[PDB]
Amino acid sequence: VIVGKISFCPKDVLGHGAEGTIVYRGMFDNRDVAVKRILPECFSFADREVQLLRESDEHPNVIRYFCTEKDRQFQYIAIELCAATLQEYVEQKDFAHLGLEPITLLQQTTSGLAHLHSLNIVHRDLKPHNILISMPNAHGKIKAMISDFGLCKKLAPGTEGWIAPEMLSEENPTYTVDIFSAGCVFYYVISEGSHPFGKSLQRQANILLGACSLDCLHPEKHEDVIARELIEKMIAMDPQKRPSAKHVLKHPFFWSLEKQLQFFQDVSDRIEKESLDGPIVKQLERGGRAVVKMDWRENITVPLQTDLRKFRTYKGGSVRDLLRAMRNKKHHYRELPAEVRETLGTLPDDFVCYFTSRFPHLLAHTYRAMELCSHERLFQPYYFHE
Amino acid sequence: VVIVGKISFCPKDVLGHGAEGTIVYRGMFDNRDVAVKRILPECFSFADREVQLLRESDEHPNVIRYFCTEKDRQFQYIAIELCAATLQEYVEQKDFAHLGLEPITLLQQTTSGLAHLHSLNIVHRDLKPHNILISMPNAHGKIKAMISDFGLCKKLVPGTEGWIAPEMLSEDNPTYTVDIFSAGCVFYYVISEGSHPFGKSLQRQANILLGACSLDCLHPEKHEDVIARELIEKMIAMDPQKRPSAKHVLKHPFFWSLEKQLQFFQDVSDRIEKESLDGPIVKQLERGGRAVVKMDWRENITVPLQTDLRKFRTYKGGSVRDLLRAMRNKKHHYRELPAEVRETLGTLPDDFVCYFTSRFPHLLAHTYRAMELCSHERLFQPYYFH
Ligand SMILES: Nc1ncnc2c1ncn2[C@@H]1O[C@H](COP(=O)(O)OP(=O)(O)O)[C@@H](O)[C@H]1O
Ligand SMILES: Nc1ncnc2c1ncn2[C@@H]1O[C@H](COP(=O)(O)OP(=O)(O)O)[C@@H](O)[C@H]1O
Ligand SMILES: [Mg+2]
Ligand SMILES: [Mg+2]
Repeated sequence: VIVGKISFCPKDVLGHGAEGTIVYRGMFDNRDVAVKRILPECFSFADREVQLLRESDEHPNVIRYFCTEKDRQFQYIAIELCAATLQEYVEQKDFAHLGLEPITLLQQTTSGLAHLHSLNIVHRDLKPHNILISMPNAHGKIKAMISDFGLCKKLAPGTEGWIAPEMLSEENPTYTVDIFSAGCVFYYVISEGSHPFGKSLQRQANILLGACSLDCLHPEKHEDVIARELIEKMIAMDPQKRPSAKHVLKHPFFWSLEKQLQFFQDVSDRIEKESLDGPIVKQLERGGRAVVKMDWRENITVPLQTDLRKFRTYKGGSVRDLLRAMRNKKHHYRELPAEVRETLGTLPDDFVCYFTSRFPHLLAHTYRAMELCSHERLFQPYYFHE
Repeated sequence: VVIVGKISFCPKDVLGHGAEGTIVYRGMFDNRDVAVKRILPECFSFADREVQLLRESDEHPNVIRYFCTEKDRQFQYIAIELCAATLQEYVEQKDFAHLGLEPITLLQQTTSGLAHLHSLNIVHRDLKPHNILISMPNAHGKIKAMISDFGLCKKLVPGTEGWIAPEMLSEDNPTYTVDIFSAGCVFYYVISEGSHPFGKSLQRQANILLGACSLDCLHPEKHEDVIARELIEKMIAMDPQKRPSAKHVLKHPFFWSLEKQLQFFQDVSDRIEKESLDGPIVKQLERGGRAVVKMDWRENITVPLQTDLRKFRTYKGGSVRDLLRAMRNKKHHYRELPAEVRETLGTLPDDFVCYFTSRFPHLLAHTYRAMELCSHERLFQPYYFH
């Protein structure tokens, strides 16, 4: 069959979508593409939205729509032919092979989700199937792409299991609905096949009555704590407390070891200080407590105990002074004894992991609370805020 | 003005939307207006060798009519009796009117059309409020009900979530039993003015897979609600083999008028005078109490009636048989009874039968089930079937 410029194979089916939709493997202009046939009485294409993207800067992780065309009964859309969807990346054998790690994948999808939003474009159907795995491009690498934006069902809403609770109270509505879905996807990737709600049949029902659950995340691991406090922030029943896409990118979830070590450093430099007794210092001491494991001077290694024993100065039941001690030993790292650098460092990876693995809640605890200074220039790398 | 002769239809005149892109319009077949359903061959297949079986035997008043099927390049069309609405609009649309017919005979009709299907060995597989239709005012004004959308097979999972029998999701080939289940849900759906047994939007199919069931609207002391409950909970039975056939449902006391029930009590009594008791049959209707009798039925009857049979006899009081026996006899000479006795009882045969039925809400239920040993017998053919 042909409509020109597409052009697809009658029985070369790629899969089946909702409301009769069907996707084939086709050609355009001479390259290989994917052809999605839609019933105009079911799905309404957003020309004014696809137009905005076309005329703005192109994003690596937001798929392209080469062109659209129609016949008597259908509307056709030519879309980059991808290898598979996120569901095959998560649930399938030893995949291929992969190419990108889960975390970078999450980041890419988020960047794209922030790109749409920057143009006032709500996907309102983000899910494992609308996140595509590109084909091995050139060097053999592979990245991920959001698709199926611009399409919107009618009647004369997204996919069950990834719909935001407010959607079902009653008509668009806002970007905050994409974040919820993203939140669910974040967990899906990390848990490697699990949904937070979580079994398909009663999934959307659990969403409505807030029946969350994040088992696969350990309550006392640094990595899992960071992720949990984010995912749950994103799947918040209350749309008002869900982070924007830009905020998610600025989350410690995506920070490297050296950046984690930098935030710890800046915070110390930031709190030295005022009353304690001070709106700020109180906040990071409010959680206390068990973050420090009662007394941090007791849970740090032996050689380090001897070193900072010379002062004085460092409370031990205080979070702030733990931060102060880390800064101190970071800055003076080169001047320390050989036995101290031999358990501490090296910098920056091993060093930060040294306090990170003994105090799982430290980073998380500090990031929250320190939001009081998110409007400050020093913390722009860490918060964004808008 | 689209034409696929013999079938014609004008788009824009859309009546509804179905699954997998299915569309329904107003149209014409011969000279009369029909409904046109346009299905995608990739989503729904039609069962011709079934719709013809119907064609052979004479039309059933309560089964929809299929006038003709034809195809074009890209679709498959079907012409059906243009009805007015679905069972949903009947129930949920408060201020519907007239409502022409009565809800219980609505349920009767539906079960009949159903029994007609199963006699031809046709399994519906998708019974629900959207597949039970309300015809338009026929001539004078009378309204009837019709089952529709039989002979439609979904191409990959039959039916609709929230009306599918449990044995069809464990998978490891449907029979008539699956329809009874759906009917059972619909029955309750109509009786309770729009509630579901399982029983709310999103999680009613999950609750079906674990055996939930909650018929809160049915009062355990109301004689009416007790009969409805015995039947309704036997239709939605988790075990299919414990669900009645469509024909059994028709013979059920749930449809019996007042005077027919009285004739059934009278029939039951006349039939047991008697074996011993000491008697297979009599032992049966005595088994369940006692509890049905309320320990002593002579104690739960009106005052002037106690006086009348205080000196008799004979009238055990802890006996079900003798409870029926006293009703029969007070009828067999109701004509001669005093004044204050005929008053508290009659008039016949309606208020008379309610006198005993409201004071013993498990009497009819208990008897009808205990007296099933004579299902085949010719006295009890108006009542049983088997
Ligand atoms: N651009 C594409 N490249 C390759 N496969 C695709 C593409 N778009 C869709 N598909 C395949 O077609 C299937 C149906 O897509 P769609 O009609 O959007 O429904 P859904 O995404 O809800 O499954 C998807 O599961 C996917 O595997
Ligand atoms: N013969 C008919 N007359 C009038 N309306 C109809 C008829 N058949 C179907 N419809 C309408 O079309 C809608 C969609 O029907 P269908 O595509 O079979 O899906 P479903 O039966 O699950 O709703 C129904 O809700 C019904 O209101
Ligand atoms: Mg897709
Ligand atoms: Mg219908």
